[PDB]
Amino acid sequence: MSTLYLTQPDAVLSKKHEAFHVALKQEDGSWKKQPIPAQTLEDIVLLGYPSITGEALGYALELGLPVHYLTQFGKYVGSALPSESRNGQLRLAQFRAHEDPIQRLDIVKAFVKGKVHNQYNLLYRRGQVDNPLKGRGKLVMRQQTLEQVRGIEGLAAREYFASWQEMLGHEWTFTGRFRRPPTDPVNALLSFGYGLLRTQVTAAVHIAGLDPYIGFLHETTRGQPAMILDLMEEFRALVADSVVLTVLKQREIQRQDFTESLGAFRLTDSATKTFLGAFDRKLSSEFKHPIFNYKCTYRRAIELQARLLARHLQEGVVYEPLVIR
Amino acid sequence: STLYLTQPDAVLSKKHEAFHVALKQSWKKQPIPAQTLEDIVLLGYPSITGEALGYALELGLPVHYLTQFGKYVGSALPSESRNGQLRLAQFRAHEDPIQRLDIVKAFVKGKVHNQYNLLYRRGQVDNPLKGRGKLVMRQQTLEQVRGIEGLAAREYFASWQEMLGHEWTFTGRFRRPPTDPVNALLSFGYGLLRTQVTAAVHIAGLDPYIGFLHETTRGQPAMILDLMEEFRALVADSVVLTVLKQREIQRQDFTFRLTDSATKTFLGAFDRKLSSEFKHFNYKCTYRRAIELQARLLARHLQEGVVYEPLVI
Amino acid sequence: STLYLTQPDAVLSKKHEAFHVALKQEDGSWKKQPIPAQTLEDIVLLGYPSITGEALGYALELGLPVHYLTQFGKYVGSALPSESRNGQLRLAQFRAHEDPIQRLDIVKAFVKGKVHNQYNLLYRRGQVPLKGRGKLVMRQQTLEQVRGIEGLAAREYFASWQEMLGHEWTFTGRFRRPPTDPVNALLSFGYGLLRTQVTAAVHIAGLDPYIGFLHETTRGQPAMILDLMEEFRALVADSVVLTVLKQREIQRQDFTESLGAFRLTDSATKTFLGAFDRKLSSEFKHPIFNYKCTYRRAIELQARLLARHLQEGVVYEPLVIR
Amino acid sequence: STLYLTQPDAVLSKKHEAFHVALKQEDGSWKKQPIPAQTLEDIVLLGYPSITGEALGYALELGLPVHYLTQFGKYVGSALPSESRNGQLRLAQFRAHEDPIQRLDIVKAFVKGKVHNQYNLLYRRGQVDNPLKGRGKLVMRQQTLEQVRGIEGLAAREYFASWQEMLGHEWTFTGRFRRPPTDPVNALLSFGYGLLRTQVTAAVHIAGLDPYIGFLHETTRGQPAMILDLMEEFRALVADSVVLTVLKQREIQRQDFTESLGAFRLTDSATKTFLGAFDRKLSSEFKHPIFNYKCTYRRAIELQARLLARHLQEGVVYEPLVI
Amino acid sequence: LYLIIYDVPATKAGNKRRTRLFDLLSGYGKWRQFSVFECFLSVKQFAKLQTAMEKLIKLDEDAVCIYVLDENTVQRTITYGTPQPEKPGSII
Amino acid sequence: LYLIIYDVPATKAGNKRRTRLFDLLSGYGKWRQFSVFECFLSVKQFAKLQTAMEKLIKLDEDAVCIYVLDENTVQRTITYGTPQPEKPGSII
DNA sequence: GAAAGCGACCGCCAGGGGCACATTT
DNA sequence: TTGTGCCCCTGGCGGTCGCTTTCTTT
Repeated sequence: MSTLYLTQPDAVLSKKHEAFHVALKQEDGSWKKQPIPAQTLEDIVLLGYPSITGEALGYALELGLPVHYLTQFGKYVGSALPSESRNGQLRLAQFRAHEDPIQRLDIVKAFVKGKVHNQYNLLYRRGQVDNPLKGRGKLVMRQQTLEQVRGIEGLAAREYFASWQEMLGHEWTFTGRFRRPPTDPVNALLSFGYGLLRTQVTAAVHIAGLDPYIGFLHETTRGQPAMILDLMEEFRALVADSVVLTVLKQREIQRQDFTESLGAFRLTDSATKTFLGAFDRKLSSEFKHPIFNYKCTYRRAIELQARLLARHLQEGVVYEPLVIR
Repeated sequence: STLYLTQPDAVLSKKHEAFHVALKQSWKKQPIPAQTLEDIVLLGYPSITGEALGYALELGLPVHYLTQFGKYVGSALPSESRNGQLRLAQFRAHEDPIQRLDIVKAFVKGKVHNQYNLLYRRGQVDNPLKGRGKLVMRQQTLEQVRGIEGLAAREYFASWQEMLGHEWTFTGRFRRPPTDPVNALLSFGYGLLRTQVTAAVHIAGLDPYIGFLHETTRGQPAMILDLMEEFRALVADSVVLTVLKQREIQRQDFTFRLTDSATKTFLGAFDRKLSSEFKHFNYKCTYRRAIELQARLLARHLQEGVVYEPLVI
Repeated sequence: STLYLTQPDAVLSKKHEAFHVALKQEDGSWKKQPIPAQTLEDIVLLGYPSITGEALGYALELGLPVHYLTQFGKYVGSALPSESRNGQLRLAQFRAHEDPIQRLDIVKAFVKGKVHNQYNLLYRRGQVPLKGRGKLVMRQQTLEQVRGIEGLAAREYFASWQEMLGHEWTFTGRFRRPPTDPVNALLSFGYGLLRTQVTAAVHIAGLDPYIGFLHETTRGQPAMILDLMEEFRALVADSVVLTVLKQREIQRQDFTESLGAFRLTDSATKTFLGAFDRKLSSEFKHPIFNYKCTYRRAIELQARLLARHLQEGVVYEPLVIR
Repeated sequence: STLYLTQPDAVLSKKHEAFHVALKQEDGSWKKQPIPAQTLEDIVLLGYPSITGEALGYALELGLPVHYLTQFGKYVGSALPSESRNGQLRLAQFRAHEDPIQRLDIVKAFVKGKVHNQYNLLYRRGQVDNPLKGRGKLVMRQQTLEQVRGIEGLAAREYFASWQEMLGHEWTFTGRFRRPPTDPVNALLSFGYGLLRTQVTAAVHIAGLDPYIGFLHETTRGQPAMILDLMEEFRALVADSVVLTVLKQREIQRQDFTESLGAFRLTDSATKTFLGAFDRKLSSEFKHPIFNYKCTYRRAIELQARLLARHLQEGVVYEPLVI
Repeated sequence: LYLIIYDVPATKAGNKRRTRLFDLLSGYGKWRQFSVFECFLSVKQFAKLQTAMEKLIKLDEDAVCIYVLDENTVQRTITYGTPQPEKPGSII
Repeated sequence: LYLIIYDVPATKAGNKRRTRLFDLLSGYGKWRQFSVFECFLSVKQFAKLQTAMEKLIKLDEDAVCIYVLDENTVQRTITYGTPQPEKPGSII
């Protein structure tokens, strides 16, 4: 629904009585203060830390326009979210069922039961003969402790990442994924994708009133949110992952990268503006919703899963996550 | 250890690995180093260089936008920050009557001792309560306590007849509808404090719509209405009596609305009061800041177990 | 679509592809107004207003006839667009007029199409004379009898009207040119500007107005219209006055000046024409289809049906209503 | 008996009961000429004058047509009244189309007129005075249609083949080729016959005839046969003559366009100066036979159409206008 | 209705075309606003206008726009100051 | 998809209404012609905008119409010197 | 008299230049 | 180096009032 993106790190977003005015030119004229409609937006994403007005944040939040903050590369740094919800009873459930392990299990065993099948039902489409995650899926439910499941999610992540070189091609090398900064060239791009997936997932939690910091998979003992990731996890294979090989196949094969100050293979300006296009294109894909015939864009799918989990925490709904073959 | 900006005539920047607060309309640069800070508070409506809004977010520091009066508009939060244990302890406490009750006693002690010290300020006759503060501590459940604040409220309000005179009537406290001029001035002030408290809450990370004393319903910002008690007698109930001696007379009140001219002189007393305090450990303070403090001390009462003794005079 | 115009001091000038009509209300008195061509289907001039000669050269190239009329609504004449080129048609229209064995078999239908509509209008408005007369036409053997029959049914139609009009007016005897009564003059109104929509339809079907079938053409009046106007004389010319007299223009109007004349006032023309377009802008469902053949179309449709009747030997089923 | 107005600047108006013309300018204080009713049963606004509606309203209440034309005579419209005796006129126009005696005795008139104007023309352009010598009465002594059309189509050939002698060298001629003209001369002729067509058409519309019902030219293909029947006795004198006149001081090869698709078109200049003669030629005719003096070709067309209206309505004679 | 919009420059070679197009649209429809005409017409009468347009406009410096509202999507239109859409028989 | 026009006099107390109506519609939609905006948007945006538009006009002196054009009717807006309507998200 | 062809006084359209402002159950 | 109005006056639109040349065409 008409998301906004800014990438010139010298601009200004001023306000005119109902709307925004962006300014770029930077003294080759009169700054080229071009108009922009604000009441039709749903979100704002910033990459270069552009100077925004102070009087405009308030208006963006009087409407429901969350502000985000990323870096040139695309790494996540923070966000300014709007008025929060009121169903604190929900959040109390989010927790009341967070410290009873016998429930936290039955929930994460769905989060992953709908995360490995979502990987295999992407590979089989890509053309992987076996790449056997179908087994890990069946071996989830057997498990009966969270420490017996986090290991499986990591193992499956590595089984899903070790099956990359044969999928990508001979051009780029993806031997493994590193926790340290983007040493691997292809891995500098998922931090973009997996970075600006939180842009659309750190607000769907704020729409259902879910407390971001209390989750079911990630131990909330490091200042890291738990719902923002735990929930962002299912959608790391299908909205922030299929984007990558969708664009790394038709587009940006190479010649649009750089390297400096650590090696640190980076991306390039004038290629981002194509990446973000790919992202808004993937978000606005319809996909017909394999539960009923919803036929809803992913952009909603997230905002839905949030409320479905909330109702699960209030109305005892069944948590049927997403899977597409 | 927080960086405030009370003037929209300022500019923030990142100049060579450290903050630079260009203030005085160009006039009064004064660089500041990082790694001592834990929070920033842009009180007015400044302009701020995005180059700084990264060096503060990739570091572990939020940025809270407000307005010169203290109303809460928005906050920029980082990805990595330790507010999880805080929320968790807060909930563990809401469902643990030990912590909840020993904290509710703090709020009630604060309220009643502030009321008594107000009637000492105005020196009513020195017969308002005389010992309500400790009686609460001598309780061991909630109902007992919750039944003491209302008794103290009637004792504290009915004593205003001799305090004010005949120029302004008063018998009790009536919320919406105000039903009288002074009850309406109260509602307005009692509420205007809600904004400073809402900010002070989001600054510390607490969840306003989940609290300890005021049970949560209709999205009642219980975490606000709790922190509001200890001030209901020290800011608003003092401001009203500070202007009801000189300026505001029955003229200014319709019928029970208020005229636009009073909605601006009331603030000449409100903000003015909010720019002064002594302490008590002597500490420079302005009533506005003490609210952020009490919130941080509550967060530390839940995280570190620090004692939370409320504010008194 | 159709455009009626009243004020006789209105110069109707022609601008690039429209007409500007000039009205005069007292401030300096040249107040003008644009008016679009390309959307009209015919013009009607009630008074005797002005026409810029170079404007006929525009209205006669889009199919817009210029029908001249009088304050009272008494038809006088018209100007028409490019003529028709179906001479082969106007030959049959004539050889069937001099073959009386054919002319009689046509007038029988022209009347069967009127008497049925009369009796059905009566049952439509509440009544029940004309039941056993539509059948005493096809059993004739000549024409003079048929003309006497039409006169009979008409002197019964105009004197059987009283039972439905009301006490407000009275109808006893009828004269054609002199407007003795108001209604007897509202007929001169309707009977005049029904030819406006007929005389153009015939022009479209390449028919000749002068060559007659029922009316004998040796009077100087077009004997094709005054035979075709008969079928709708009782539908649009009549049913409009009887539905504009239902709480409209009952009295308080119709100045009685010039004894022997019942002229309308203003504000009654501008309403009578609105009700007229109500009639010629509605649908009656026409047995052929569930919904078809707008009223104004029906006339052009009848004209082309008669053309086919004279070249393709088709039936000529007049328009019967229930 | 006909209120003509060839000037475009005139205005008619009713002065207390009767028409009143104001020629050549302003309604106020310039060039009045009053004229009554009681001889007026036809009003002809040749150009594009203005007229006050109060005049027509009068006219249309007594059977007075208003024929709007162009300053050249082209027909653009007619305002006809309700009461008009054009019924018997049409009935006779048809009763003659379906009675070969009338049709034939009228076709003989047209043929006689055309060939007579042709003979009197070839002596008018004194050539040798031996073109045909006597094809006129050869028609009248026949009693058929086919034997008259043969005479028409043979006199046409024996008449057009007598031209190259009379034009000379710079222009070639072999015969009459209708549209598309294979020659320049056929182009001028097919273009002049159309102007004569406009004038006739106007006459046929005033007279009240049905232009699409004819006597000689069979009515089919939507042909204005009643116009051609009246053209036949004017082509030789107004069109076939104007062409001869301009090709001896005026237009020469320089003008007519090249063979685009073979048809020889005219220039943007001659099409305006050609009327230099095609407007004076129809402003003439001092009536050779001492019958009368005052007349014009442009008006003789209206006349002949009315004389036919009378030949049918009133059993009058119809003599073609010769020389 | 068929809503027509023209916004042509203020140059004395375009003002000719703007006023000429105004005089045209005043022949097919009703003037609604300074640069908005409401033409209610069929296709026989719309081609006669589009052919009169393509022969008139310089689309390298002109600015035109058209909207095709059919009857049952005009009932929905809202107005505040000007009258309602109507295309009946006209009288004066 | 919605479409908005306005016609306002040049009174100093009315020109403010225009220069505020543009500064309003900018936040609520796009721009094609001088007195015209084309605003593709939802309904509650309308209940927030209409309630602002009724809220700043006197009817004795201003003119505005509101044309509603949902997808099927928008498709054909044949033009010659302008791009036709649409409304995506934007990258800068 | 009538059409179309120009060449200027005033009701609609916007960006640009300064200089009063700023608190809120 | 942060909005919200309230002036002038420079400026690309929008249409009417008032003025010299046209008129004739298979």
